[PDB]
Parts: sequence; structure tokens; C-alpha cells
Amino acid sequence: SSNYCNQMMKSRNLTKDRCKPVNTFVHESLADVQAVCSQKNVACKNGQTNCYQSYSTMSITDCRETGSSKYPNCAYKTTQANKHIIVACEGNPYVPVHFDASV
Amino acid sequence: KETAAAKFERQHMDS
Repeated sequence: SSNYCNQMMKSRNLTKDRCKPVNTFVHESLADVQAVCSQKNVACKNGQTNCYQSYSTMSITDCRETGSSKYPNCAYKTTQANKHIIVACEGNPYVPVHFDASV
Repeated sequence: KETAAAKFERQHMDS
């Protein structure tokens, strides 16, 4: 494909019921991402306390819906970055269940 | 069916 976000937002079913307005894909190993749940505890954007920030910078891609994008013909702008991720963790085992932010 | 952990992986993981 010629647009990573267009391809991935579609194949991961993120354009099925609507165009998900924003989404981040993380390119690190599952183990490295799961490990973040034991790293820096920070407040979640929603005020909950179960968010964790990665000590290391991680390779990520941000996907953001374009202005002309209109469901069901979704369209995205792709932006690559290397940033610390912030994820919300829950459960036993304690694992990532939401992507909160990158910083 | 899909667990919260599996949904996170589908939405956010691309190794």
C-alpha cells in the first residue's frame, strides 16, 4: 500500500462501524509493551490512576483522520514518531487494555 | 468474545 494508516486502520477493523478518528500503532515486541504495566505510574487522561509511562522511547505510528475523510470511505494521515507510550493496564495478568497517550 | 487485552493488541500492536 501507499498509506500505512489507510491499510492498517482497515485491516484491524478500525473502520468497520465508523472511522476511528485517531489511533496509535506501536512497533515494539509484545513483551516490551506488556512490561510498561510495571513502569512509571501516571494519571490517565480520564482521571483514573492505572496508567503507565514507558521508561524507554518506542517506535510508533500515529493515524489521524483527514478532513475529507467520510465514513465508509475513511482516510488517514500517517505520522511516525519515537516517543514514550502511556497505557492503561488492568486484569490478572496485569496487561495493557487502552492506549492513553504518547509523550 | 474478544478480550480487552486482545482488543488492545488488535488496535495498537504492530511488531
